[PDB]
Amino acid sequence: MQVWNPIDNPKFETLSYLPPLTDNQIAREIDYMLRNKWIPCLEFDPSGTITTLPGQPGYYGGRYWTMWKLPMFGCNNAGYVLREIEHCKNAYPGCFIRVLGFDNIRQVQCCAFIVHKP
Amino acid sequence: MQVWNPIDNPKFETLSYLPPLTDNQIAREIDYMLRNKWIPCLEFDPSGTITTLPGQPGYYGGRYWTMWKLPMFGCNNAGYVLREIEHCKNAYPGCFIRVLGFDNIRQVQCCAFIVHKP
Amino acid sequence: LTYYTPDYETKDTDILAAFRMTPQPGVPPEEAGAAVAAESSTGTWTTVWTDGSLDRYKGRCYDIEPVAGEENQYIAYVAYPLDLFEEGSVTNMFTSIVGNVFGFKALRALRLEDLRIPPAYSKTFQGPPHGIQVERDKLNKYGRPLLGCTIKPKLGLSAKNYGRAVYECLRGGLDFTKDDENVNSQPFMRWRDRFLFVAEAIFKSQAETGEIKGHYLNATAGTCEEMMKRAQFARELGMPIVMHDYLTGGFTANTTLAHYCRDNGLLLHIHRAMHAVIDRQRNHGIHFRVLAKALRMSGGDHIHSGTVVGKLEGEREVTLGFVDLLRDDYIEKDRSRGIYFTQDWVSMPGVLPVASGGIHVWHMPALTEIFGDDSVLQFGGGTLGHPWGNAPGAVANRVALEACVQARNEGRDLAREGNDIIREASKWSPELAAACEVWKEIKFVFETIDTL
Amino acid sequence: GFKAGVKDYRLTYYTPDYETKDTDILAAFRMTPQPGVPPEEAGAAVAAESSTGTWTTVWTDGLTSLDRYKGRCYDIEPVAGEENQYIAYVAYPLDLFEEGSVTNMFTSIVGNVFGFKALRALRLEDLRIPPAYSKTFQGPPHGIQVERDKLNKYGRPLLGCTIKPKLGLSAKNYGRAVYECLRGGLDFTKDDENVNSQPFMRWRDRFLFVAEAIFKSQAETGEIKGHYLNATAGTCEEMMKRAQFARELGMPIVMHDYLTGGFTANTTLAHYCRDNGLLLHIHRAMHAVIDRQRNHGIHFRVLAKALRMSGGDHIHSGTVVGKLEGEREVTLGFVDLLRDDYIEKDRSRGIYFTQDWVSMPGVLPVASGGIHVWHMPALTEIFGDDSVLQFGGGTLGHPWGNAPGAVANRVALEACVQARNEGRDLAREGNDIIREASKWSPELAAACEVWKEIK
Ligand SMILES: O=C(O)[C@@](O)(COP(=O)(O)O)[C@H](O)[C@H](O)COP(=O)(O)O
Ligand SMILES: [Mg+2]
Repeated sequence: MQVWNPIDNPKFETLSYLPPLTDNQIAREIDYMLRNKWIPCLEFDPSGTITTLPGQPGYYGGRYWTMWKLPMFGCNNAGYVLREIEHCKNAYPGCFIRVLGFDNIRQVQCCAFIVHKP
Repeated sequence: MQVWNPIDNPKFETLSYLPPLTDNQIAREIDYMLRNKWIPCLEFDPSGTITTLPGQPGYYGGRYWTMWKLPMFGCNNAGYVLREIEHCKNAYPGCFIRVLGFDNIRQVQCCAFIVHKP
Repeated sequence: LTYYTPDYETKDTDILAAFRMTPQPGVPPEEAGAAVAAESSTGTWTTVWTDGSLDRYKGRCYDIEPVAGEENQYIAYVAYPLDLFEEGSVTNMFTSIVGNVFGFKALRALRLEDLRIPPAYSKTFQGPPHGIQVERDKLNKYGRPLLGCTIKPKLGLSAKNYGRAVYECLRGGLDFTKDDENVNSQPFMRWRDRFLFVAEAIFKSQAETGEIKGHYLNATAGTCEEMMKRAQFARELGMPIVMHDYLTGGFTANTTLAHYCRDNGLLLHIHRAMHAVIDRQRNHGIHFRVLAKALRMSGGDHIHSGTVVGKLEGEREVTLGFVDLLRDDYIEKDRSRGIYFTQDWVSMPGVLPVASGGIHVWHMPALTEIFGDDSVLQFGGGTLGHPWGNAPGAVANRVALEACVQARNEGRDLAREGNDIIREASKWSPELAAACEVWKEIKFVFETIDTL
Repeated sequence: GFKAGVKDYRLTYYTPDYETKDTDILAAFRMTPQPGVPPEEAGAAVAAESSTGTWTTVWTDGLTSLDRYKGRCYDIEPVAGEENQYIAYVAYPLDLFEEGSVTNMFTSIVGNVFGFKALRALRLEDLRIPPAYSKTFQGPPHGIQVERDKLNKYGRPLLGCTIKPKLGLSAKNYGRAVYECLRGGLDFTKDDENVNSQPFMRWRDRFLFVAEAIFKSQAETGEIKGHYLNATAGTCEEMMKRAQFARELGMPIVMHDYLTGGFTANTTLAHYCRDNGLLLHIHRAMHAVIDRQRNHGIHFRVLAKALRMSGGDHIHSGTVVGKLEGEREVTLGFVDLLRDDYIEKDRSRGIYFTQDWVSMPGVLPVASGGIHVWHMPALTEIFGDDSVLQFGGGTLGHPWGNAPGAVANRVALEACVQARNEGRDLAREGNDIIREASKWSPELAAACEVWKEIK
């Protein structure tokens, strides 16, 4: 038997256990998102710590990030999204970057994953 | 569109969004203060952090500073105030410095701004 | 001729029901339909007792159909006025509709199938405490189904040992953990120590990985005072979720708890125990979809819906219909899935379904297809029966799900190409390889007794 | 020590030779398995998925010591006549249950075993409760002797009536009828299970009018009278409020529904009634959905034993005169299970285990559903003078009104009791004694005409 390493092994939610993602994989989900008519958006932040409170159920700190510009309403091609990512990477090179999606009929997000690490 | 930098961008209340102030601008408000018969005073402190308490509304930490000497009662010229600032700057070169004003009829301050940074 | 009005124009504030009946030999059908309506309301077809307005307080039959394929089987429809029910009480409704019609001798069997609740009666209930969107926003988890596990053995383990297993299981990659339904307070382990040890394990596990974790704490008790005492402690410690059994406990107690949970911001998980005593035979009892509707009205966040490939009974089409009834907002009539009436929920939140009962890795592609990414999957023996341990077992379960989700997104099939997906993934996961070799030929196939 | 994989159940859960202890709980189901599985595996599977067992071998079991927390099948008997039916017997250690909770006991025995894909039907028949698990319960609030002392009525069965098809009535009309019936000569008066609080009648004013009628009816006759008030509700705060108001008005009895309301609320109400000095009447609704079919469900004699431990004073039991020989033996047996203190084993009456109750009070049975004057000697001779007889349309159907309707029943009951206390046989004479009493009572006449003789 082998032992799972407990020291310095952070995880970042969805698609963090599968092998690293490539640019082809990246520009494959953006298309799946577009085929179902959803609005993309980008977010950035320099830390990922989680904080709690003494006696308040359902309260956690560190859930909100910072929005890049504005949701890309009326976007029908993927290329544009990839260019905007390179702009964000050039702007702040010491932060995490995330990609989101939005459904206005049930008012809820649909996916999220990380594309850059410090 | 452009994005407002969220990293390492502190602000110091009034007149912190306008371009940096010059000595002419400085010796222009001191006169406006004197024309309305108000009393000047100076304050210094080495930090600007704000601290709260668990469940006490209206309580914050870090609001009081240290008074230089005593309020300048019976002052009718600006020059004197500017000399006192240079003395304070020479004394403690690693602290912030603020300028205040006072109204004895309504018992309340009237203005405040920063003139030196570490 | 009286309790059978074959033209009545059903109003929009009435409650409708549909029974299937098995009359004795000789009894004419249109005669038994009229007896069910009266025996469920006043109990007469004459006016010898009225003259005291009646009529405005009686149910009436308005349609009859024959069941195709069976020579002795019929469907009866009955309408009930609105003023017969008390607002905000499921106990009353159940007592008034079903409480005497199942002993009628002139019949041999009876089964209730469906009910239509008008919007003028649904607005007097509170409903689920939070719903679906609010819970996802609170937990900050999007894009994939959630995972969980139950602890075993049931009965026998101490409190320190119980907590040592939660940590190793939680540190491996799962999201939730649960107590067995028969664990309340026993001589070998009392509740107030189990709560503390579980809380410590949860905090230690959360500090490590960097994601939000939780565990369902059981709150069933023998008296209302004890049940309410066991929830204030959970509120004090800051735990996010609790659990309750609603069929052996009661509807009165479930409603009191739902109110408390809405007031104090907790999440409620429901377990369906003893339900198989009522809905397994196809000619006597009450179907499960009625109980699901009743629970959605009473209040809850999760509910067990059953699998279709495990150790317990369950059919596909029937399940696909009631799951839609549980989650959606507007449902159309469809007799090919067991839906008899059109339902409107006038903006009432939904309920998450849960699947559990003898399942392993070689069952992921199917589950992921029957249920979307709006469910929870549980695995008890599939994690604690891994040749290595609990952490290695949890990692193998998460990798399979991630691979299936990626394959679905890339635009590949899942019913035709499923075994391949699992194999290509074991080529780079030393933990998934071990599990696949242990459970290769373990399936469950028997004849269904509740076909349709 | 650990070997990952799947095995059979008959390898650890079938103990053909086990000697049961005196602190164990025993059960008895009848089963009918699917084609393919031998009977032994089936029995073993039930015991496993009801005590401590899964389907694929876990490692956390080598640190708890089983053989001390496991259930065991120790006998299987075939059923004559049927081709695929057998009776199984399982034993349960005492340390598996929580003290004073009926909910826990049920969640374990009947919980997730009636829905396995390897069976076709199941049915629970009987249970044996050790005298060390029963001493942790409270039982009925008062019992039989204490209630009779409180009411001051000896020697004869009690009488009652129910407000039949008469809904949509205002509160005042309800109180008038209640007063008339009580002044007639009866003892108790019921309500209607489907009446809690509706737009045509709320509960507070109905309580007020009934309380007003009870005193004024009581003053003229000098006897203690009562009326059952329904307390079933949607939450636990409403039920407690109604019970508290009923106590405040000084009423002697309340009523609850325990199958559609739940066990937890019933236990809470029983505790309150014991604390504050009230009587509890129990009505059984929806029971026919469980205990009717012969090859699936739960028999009523188990629910009776559960109701006795949770707590209650009256319970419905049905009539036993339209049946026939062979039958009604089960009813006579499970009445004895409700009233007596020590019951021996008898297979002909449907008793599977010997039951001891170590000084627990009894419960009064109630009979009802379509009965008139001509049935009085039979009911007197079957049950004895330890029951309650409820009349429906046999009281409100009199051609002269409501008040004269009760006089006929009272006269007939007194005549039957007097005839029994003289040596005459109440089974053969029967129709003859009623006629003689009808001679000097005009109300018993004109009632012995609407309702004909037996045969
Ligand atoms: O107790 C059990 O058996 C389970 O924990 C499954 O355990 P394993 O997965 O370890 O077998 C679930 O409660 C059952 O699936 C309940 O069935 P349902 O969903 O029909 O209520
Ligand atoms: Mg379980």
